[PDB]
Amino acid sequence: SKPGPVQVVLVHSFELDEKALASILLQDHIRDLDVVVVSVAGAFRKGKSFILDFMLRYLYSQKESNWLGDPEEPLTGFSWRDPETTGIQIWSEVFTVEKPGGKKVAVVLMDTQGAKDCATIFALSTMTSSVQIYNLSQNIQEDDLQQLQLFTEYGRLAMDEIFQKPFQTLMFLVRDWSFPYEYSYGLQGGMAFLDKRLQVKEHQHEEIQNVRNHIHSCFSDVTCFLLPHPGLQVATSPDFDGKLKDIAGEFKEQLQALIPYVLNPSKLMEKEINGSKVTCRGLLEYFKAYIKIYQ
Amino acid sequence: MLSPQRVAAAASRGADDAMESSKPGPVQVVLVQKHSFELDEKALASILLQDHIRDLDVVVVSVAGAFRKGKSFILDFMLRYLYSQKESNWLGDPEEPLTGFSWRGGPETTGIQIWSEVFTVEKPGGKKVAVVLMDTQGAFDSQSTVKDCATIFALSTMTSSVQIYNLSQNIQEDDLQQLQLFTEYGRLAMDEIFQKPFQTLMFLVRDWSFPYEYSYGLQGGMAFLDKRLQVKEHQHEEIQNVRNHIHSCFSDVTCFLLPHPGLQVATSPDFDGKLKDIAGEFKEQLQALIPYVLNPSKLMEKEINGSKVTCRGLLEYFKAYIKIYQ
Ligand SMILES: Nc1nc2c(ncn2[C@@H]2O[C@H](COP(=O)(O)OP(=O)(O)O)[C@@H](O)[C@H]2O)c(=O)[nH]1
Ligand SMILES: Nc1nc2c(ncn2[C@@H]2O[C@H](COP(=O)(O)OP(=O)(O)O)[C@@H](O)[C@H]2O)c(=O)[nH]1
Ligand SMILES: [Mg+2]
Ligand SMILES: [Mg+2]
Repeated sequence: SKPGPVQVVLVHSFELDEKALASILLQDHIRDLDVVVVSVAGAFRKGKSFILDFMLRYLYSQKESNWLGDPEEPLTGFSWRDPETTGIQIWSEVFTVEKPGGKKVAVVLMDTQGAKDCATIFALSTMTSSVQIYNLSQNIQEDDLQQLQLFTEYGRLAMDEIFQKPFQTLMFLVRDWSFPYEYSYGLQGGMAFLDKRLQVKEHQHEEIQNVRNHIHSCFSDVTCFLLPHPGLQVATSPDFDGKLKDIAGEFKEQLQALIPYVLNPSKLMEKEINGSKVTCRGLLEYFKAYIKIYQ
Repeated sequence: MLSPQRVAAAASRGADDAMESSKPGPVQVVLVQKHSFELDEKALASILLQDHIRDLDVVVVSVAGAFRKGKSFILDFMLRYLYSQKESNWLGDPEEPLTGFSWRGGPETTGIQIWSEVFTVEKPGGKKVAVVLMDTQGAFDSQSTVKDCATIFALSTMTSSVQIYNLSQNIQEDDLQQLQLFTEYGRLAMDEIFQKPFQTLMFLVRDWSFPYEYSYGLQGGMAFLDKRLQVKEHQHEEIQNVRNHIHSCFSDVTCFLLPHPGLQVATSPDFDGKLKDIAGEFKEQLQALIPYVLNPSKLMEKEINGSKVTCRGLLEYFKAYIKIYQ
């Protein structure tokens, strides 16, 4: 029937729903296209599906030729959201997007959720993503970094040899950033904040004293975006169904920076593994091969 | 020789700057830096030994927690209530800036601050007591800056009628582990013969975002507290017995779930917008919270070793307790 999220890895053990994954990734019109994988990952109830909903609105507006909407319009769209399932979900619709110059690529949206058996699934989405958007609340804590270090090392260990770096882009997405008078919302404030915050954390906690070097050894690019609070109506509703105008002004403004920064055709980076670009079919094969290693 | 009238005038401007420079504000009474703990006895005695309050039994309301969690904001509303009670809607009028004596106007300092003005309130039945407001602040982020935050947190717990443990959004394992530590460090100095070491503990949870799970306020906080504790015990063995530990140190444990105050408060370093610019539900819940702590029938005299303590006795405990941690 309608598009929606598909449970592809489910969590004490884990399983790949290969038939569910393959029915998405093996469709005739995207099967041999190079795939761009955008992955949002983090703990339960941190607003991952809300941000994925705006990614979809951008993708569907681009597909159907202001993507955010009129203020008076309810958010009225296919939405990503017990939701307390540990595992990986992928959007059932793969988007075909033409890059400048004419190359058409497939765009997959991925959601990784968990609270450690979750090391496997965070590793898997890291290994299979063009951009891993690590979704944190308010600040970057020692435990956020300890976990990040663990699942990136765990993913790197399932990849036998690495002539380059194992992963591509890491983005720290900091939600409900409350100190724009110290670091401005968005990318440049986020960059200045990340490096200072990592330096402070490394010096406070010997368990992550090399996390900066480790992260940089793992990822070819590391960025950070400071996102404003979305307003009390979004924050206190189990399932926000209000209108665009009921979302805080600055959140919407920063959405207009963040979302195209990730999804504009000229920002889409094809997934690479072993120094070669990966098709949708190849993605399916890698999910199968990695799942086998972790089992 | 200056004129008589000019002499009294110059003395008059002298007493004008005297009152202005000593206007009611926060007083740093216990300070840390570098480690080691210093107690400004002269400053503390000037507060607690004022003639009219020296021998009254004392009610000590303490707000405690990590930096930048809105402790001084909540203290400012407590002051508004107490100044209202003193000589007279205590919250203010909607179109007016939040005005009054403020706390953050008078800091990354680790230690304890006490409001310089002691309030005398008449309880139901006519007993007048002294009310002291205390602000306790420090980081427990790292391995360093954790021994010293335990000490000052123990100190304000030992000396308070109610310890308002001010936490953001939820009760986390690290909040419970530090609580366990500083109530342990404070327990030792108590003799524990006639009474539990401490009186009331209140988990004040700020920016509660789940009223459809547990309602804002006291009844929601109590339904939330016990079930939250059982979870954290099961997950981190270091606090596996924290609920029994809490109930052995305190004679009362409560929890209050407080709304978010609005984006204007949240993103301004020192909010000076209008009362109307504070979230409506926040103000509603404040009208429950602040009287629940400060209404005359709720003021609990400080008790140590089975006996009610006076302001002057409170000074002597601070001087004695501080030497123990040395
Ligand atoms: N404070 C805050 N709440 C949000 C944000 N985004 C979504 N929410 C709310 O937080 C709750 C959890 O959101 P959800 O998207 O389901 O989180 P997920 O479990 O990570 O997918 C819902 O009530 C959302 O309305 C945000 O940026 N900040
Ligand atoms: N999100 C949120 N912010 C608050 C709250 N109360 C105060 N603030 C803001 O948080 C920041 C720190 O508040 P402050 O009272 O100085 O924190 P303190 O260091 O614990 O005294 C200020 O910008 C306040 O305006 C609250 O309940 N929730
Ligand atoms: Mg989700
Ligand atoms: Mg303070």
